[PDB]
Amino acid sequence: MNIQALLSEKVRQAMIAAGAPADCEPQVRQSAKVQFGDYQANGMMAVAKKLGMAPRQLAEQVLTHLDLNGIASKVEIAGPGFINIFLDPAFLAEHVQQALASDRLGVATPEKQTIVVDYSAPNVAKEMHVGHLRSTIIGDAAVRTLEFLGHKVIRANHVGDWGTQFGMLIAWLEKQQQENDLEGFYRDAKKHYDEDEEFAERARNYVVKLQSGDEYFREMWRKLVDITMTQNQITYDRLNVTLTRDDVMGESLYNPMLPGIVADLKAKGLAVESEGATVVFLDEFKNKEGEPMGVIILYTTTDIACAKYRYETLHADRVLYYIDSRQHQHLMQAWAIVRKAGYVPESVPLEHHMFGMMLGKDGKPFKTRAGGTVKLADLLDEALERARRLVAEKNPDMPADELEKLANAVGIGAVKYADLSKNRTTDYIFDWDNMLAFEGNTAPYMQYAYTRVLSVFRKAEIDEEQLAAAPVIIREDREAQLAARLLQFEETLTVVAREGTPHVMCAYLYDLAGLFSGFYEHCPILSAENEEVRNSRLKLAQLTAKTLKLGLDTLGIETVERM
RNA sequence: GCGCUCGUAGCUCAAUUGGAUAGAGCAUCAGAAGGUUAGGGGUUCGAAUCCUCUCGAGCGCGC
Repeated sequence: MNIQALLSEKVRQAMIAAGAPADCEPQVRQSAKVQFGDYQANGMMAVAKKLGMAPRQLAEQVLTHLDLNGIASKVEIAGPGFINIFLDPAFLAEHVQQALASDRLGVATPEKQTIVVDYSAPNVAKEMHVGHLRSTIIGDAAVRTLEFLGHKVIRANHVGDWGTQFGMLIAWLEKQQQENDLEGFYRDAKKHYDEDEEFAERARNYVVKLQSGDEYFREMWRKLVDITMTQNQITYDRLNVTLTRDDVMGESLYNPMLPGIVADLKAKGLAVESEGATVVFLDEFKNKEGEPMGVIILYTTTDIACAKYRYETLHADRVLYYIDSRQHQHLMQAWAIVRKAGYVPESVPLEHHMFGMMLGKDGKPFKTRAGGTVKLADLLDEALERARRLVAEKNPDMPADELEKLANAVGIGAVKYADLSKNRTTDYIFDWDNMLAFEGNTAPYMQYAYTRVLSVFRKAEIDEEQLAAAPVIIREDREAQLAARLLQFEETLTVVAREGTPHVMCAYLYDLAGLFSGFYEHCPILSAENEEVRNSRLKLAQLTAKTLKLGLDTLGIETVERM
């Protein structure tokens, strides 16, 4: 149920009937304060200028043809001409009911698109670092959200499985095999190819045979790759990320394309051998002219083939990119090249969602106390430990068999539900005291809140198959608030899918919880004057439980049934 | 030197993308307090949001 889009039309299909142009835009948002009802129409003022009249007069000129009967119970004008809509109880207590009768809670299925999500993107022959945790989590949240809506999501893991370093890598592997897993690999082999070593010409030659390709050096490649991706699939499985091995499309598939991509870029008149390198000129920035590359004898030419392959072979209607902030240039530049070359059209967006670096409670890069890179596994280990200590001092002397299970949900959930709360792209603070707490917008609070709600719909007799025969009658203004927000689940979902931002979902869920936690300490679902309301508020509570569950599911957050 | 992303309560984060009196959680003496949205100017009915400067933070291409 997308009430916004509903009122969006009935106001648009109005307005016109009060003198308005075709390209018309009502601005139907959710009211800030509760003074302004459940929804606002802001589109007046802006329109009330292109015709040069008066906003507070164009206002009720629309209400004359605006018939929100059976929908709203109170429509009034306020301020410089806002149209405030106070939803009618009987309208809410009809879609609150419709959501219950559906396994998708009334959420409608959009036009079945085909989207490609680019997330995680770890490196080869290196233990996965914590600087990739953000990309992996948010990307998976996007995928889950899109998948629930019904689209066809192609998970894309752009693994750095190619580069110069493989000469330094494979040679070490070839040598490290003469003694007998990856922990001091990339680190030790680096100590050779600089100071000090003699047969690095062995390594610098070992790479030039990989581009040519013969199974021997091809095995030493895949062998080195498959081990890294096996270590990482473990990390994913621990992290509850939906990624898989057959979701890997790294810097290998987008490599034999490099010739006939700049050649075709030259065979279309767009490249000049400036400075000594193939370059392609664009025009939308500074006081002279900037310039990307392609060759010289790069991290911009690969993405072009990438963004092309998504469209031409994978039939991507849309393609999301969850990548570090320090890559916005290299993408936008290399994407503007695809916009003025016609590889991928216009109906196919190339979205880029960004984020900064991991920092601690001190503005410095997130590192260990030794002063170095933090392994993601080592982070998850402490997450589970700190969670155990958390659950212990509140629920001690309890079956260990169901503590690790609960500590898993709390700890691993907190690690995820911490990027799913921030939307910035200018670095971020990692603080255990913020994420692992029963207070605030934290996963444990949501997880506890969900158990709380669920308990109410448990201690009562009223079985499952006759409860939904007694209807919902909303008579009080806290039930109306709750029921409204409950129905705004589709809106939030559509915003997440559109903007690629899961923080909205979490903000909603946090906001959704607070309503219940206020609807509870005032409106006794427990026991009231009659059965008519007892069952009604149960269903009203029953919905949020299903809603909180489904919401947390789209984020990839475990939900324990009991705390 | 050019260029990217930014600057919001003491801290960690919001603000439905230009809407009404900028909101939550810790912290500080259930409600309370906490703000010239780094700062000036400008654009219009209306700005944390957009345009131009200054300062400042982080990172990419530069000789």
